[PDB]
Amino acid sequence: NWLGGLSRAAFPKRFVFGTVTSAYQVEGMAASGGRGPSIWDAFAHTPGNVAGNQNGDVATDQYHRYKEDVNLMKSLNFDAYRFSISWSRIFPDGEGRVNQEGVAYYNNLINYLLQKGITPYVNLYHYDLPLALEKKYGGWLNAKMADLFTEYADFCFKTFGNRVKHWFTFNQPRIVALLGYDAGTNPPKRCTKCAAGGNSATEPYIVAHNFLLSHAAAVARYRTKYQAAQQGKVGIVLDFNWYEALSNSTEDQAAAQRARDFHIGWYLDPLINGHYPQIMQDLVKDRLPKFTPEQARLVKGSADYIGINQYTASYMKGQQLMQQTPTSYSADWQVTAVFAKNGKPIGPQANSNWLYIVPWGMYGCVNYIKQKYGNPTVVITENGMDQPANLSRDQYLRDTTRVHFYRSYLTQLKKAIDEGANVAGYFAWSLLDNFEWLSGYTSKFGIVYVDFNTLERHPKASAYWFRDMLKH
Ligand SMILES: OC[C@H]1O[C@@H](O[C@H]2[C@H](O)[C@@H](O)[C@H](O[C@H]3[C@H](O)[C@@H](O)[C@H](O[C@H]4[C@H](O)[C@@H](O)[C@H](O)O[C@@H]4CO)O[C@@H]3CO)O[C@@H]2CO)[C@H](O)[C@@H](O)[C@@H]1O
Ligand SMILES: OC[C@H]1O[C@@H](O[C@H]2[C@H](O)[C@@H](O)[C@H](O[C@H]3[C@H](O)[C@@H](O)[C@H](O[C@H]4[C@H](O)[C@@H](O)[C@H](O)O[C@@H]4CO)O[C@@H]3CO)O[C@@H]2CO)[C@H](O)[C@@H](O)[C@@H]1O
Ligand SMILES: [Zn+2]
Repeated sequence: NWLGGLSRAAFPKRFVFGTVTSAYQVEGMAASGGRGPSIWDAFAHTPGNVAGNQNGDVATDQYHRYKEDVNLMKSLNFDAYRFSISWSRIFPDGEGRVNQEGVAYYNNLINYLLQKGITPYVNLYHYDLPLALEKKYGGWLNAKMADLFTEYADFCFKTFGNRVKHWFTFNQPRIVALLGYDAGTNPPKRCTKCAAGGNSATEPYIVAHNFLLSHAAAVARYRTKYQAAQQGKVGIVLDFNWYEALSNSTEDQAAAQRARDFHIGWYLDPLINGHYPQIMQDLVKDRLPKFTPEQARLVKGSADYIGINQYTASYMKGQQLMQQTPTSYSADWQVTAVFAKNGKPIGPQANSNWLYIVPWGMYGCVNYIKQKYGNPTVVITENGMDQPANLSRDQYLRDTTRVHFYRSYLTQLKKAIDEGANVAGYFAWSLLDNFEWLSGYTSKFGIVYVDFNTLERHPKASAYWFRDMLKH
C-alpha cells in the first residue's frame, strides 16, 4: 500500500505528529507590524547573498494567513505545529522596549492553534538574531548573550507559557557556528578570509559554547521561576546527519565516530554528560572553551528532550591522526566524507546538493543516540526533502519522490522505536514551501505547495499521504 503499513497504530500511544516552519522563512511582514530587523534581513537585502537577490520580506505571508494554514494542518490530521518566535518582532532592538503588536500576533496564533486542537511546539530562536544585538554586542561571540537570551526567554515564558507547554531554545547551533563563523556563508559572514573579520579555527567554538551557556541559563530561569506553575518543558534542536564508516577498518570506524562526536557530540556530550567529547578536547585543545564545574552542572541535564533534525547520511573515510596547524572547525575533524561505496552512490540527491536520500540514516541516528546517551527523550524536529525551482504547479503537486521519502524514512524511524528508542514525536519540514535561506525560493520543501506570485496554498500528494496515515 502507498502507506506501506504505516498509520498511528504503527507508532507508540500518544506519539506526536506535526509539521514545522520558522519565523523568517514563512511569516513575512519582516519590516512591518513593528518588527525590528534581524541579521537575516540585513544579509538577504544585500545583493548577491541569496539566490535571485530574494528575501523574506513577504515569504508565505503566514502573518496574515495563519488561520488558513492552521485550518490546513488540522484537515491533514496533524497533532502539533513547530514554529518559531521572531526575537526582533517581540523586542525590535533585542532588549528593552516590547512591540505589543508582535506579542499580539503570537497570542493570536497560539490561541487559534489551541482552539483547533493543535499543540504548539515553540522555538525561541531560529537564526534570526536581532540586528541591534549583533551590532551592539557582537552576537554569539559575546558571553553576554546568555543574559540577553535569558531575558527574552523569560518574557516569552511569562507571556505565553500558561498556554505553551513545549519549548525549544535554539535551532541547529552547529550550522550557525559552521556557516556563520567557519565557512562565513551565513550571517554574520565571519571567517578567516572574510570581509567582516573572523577566525574559522576559534570562533565556531566560542559561538557553540555561548549557545550551550545561553540554553542552560534560559532553562535554569524556566525551572526556578515558571515550571512549578506552568508545568511545561524546554529542549533544544540539533542537526544530526548519519555517518557510516566507509569500510570496517579501524581507521574508517574511528573516522565515522570522530565525525559523530564533532557533529552531534559537540552539543549532546555537554547536555547529557556535562563535558565536551574527549576527541574534541584532545584535538581542539586550547581552542575549545572549558566549562567551569558550576557551568558544566548547569548545562548537564538542561534539556527536557532532544530535538533532532535528521535529513541525510554519508560515509566517512579516515587516516592517521596527525599534528596540524589549526585552520578551521571543519578541518579539525581529520576525516573525509564519501558519498559512494562499492561504486554505488549512498542515495540519490534531492534538489539540495547536501541532501542525499538515505532512509537508513534515520535508523542510524536514532539508534546511535539511544545506545550512546542513555536513551534520552528524542523528538524528530525536522525531516523532509526539496523539489527544484521552475516546475509547474501540477509537477509540484505530484510529489511522488517526497511520498516515497516519508514512507521510507518513517519506516526506518518505526524500526528504531520498535527496538526501544525513546522517540516522542516527529515533525515534517516543512508545512509550506518557503524561504530556504541561501536558496531563497528556488528550493521547495513543503508538503503544501505555495504559489509565490499569488501566495495560494495547494496541498501536494505528500500532504494527502500524511492525512491518510494520520487519520484518528
Ligand atoms: O484527493 C485530493 C487530491 O489527492 C491527491 O493525492 C492522491 C494521490 O495522488 C493518490 O495516489 C492517492 O491514492 C491512494 C488512496 O488515497 C488510498 O486509499 C489507497 O490506499 C489503498 C491501498 O493502495 C491498498 O494497498 C490498501 O490495502 O488499501 C487502501 C484502500 O483502502 O492508495 C492510493 C495510492 O495508491 O490518494 C491521494 C489523496 O486522494 C491527488 O494527487 C489529487 O489529484 C487529488 O486532487
Ligand atoms: O535546509 C532545510 C532546512 O534544514 C535545516 O538546515 C539545513 C541547512 O539548510 C543546510 O545548510 C545543512 O547542510 C549541511 C549538511 O546537512 C551536512 O550533511 C554537511 O555536513 C558535513 C560536515 O559539516 C563536514 O564537516 C563533514 O566533513 O562532511 C559532512 C557531509 O558533507 O554540512 C552541510 C553544511 O555545510 O543542513 C541543515 C540540516 O542538517 C534548517 O533548520 C531549516 O530552517 C532549513 O530550511
Ligand atoms: Zn499579507
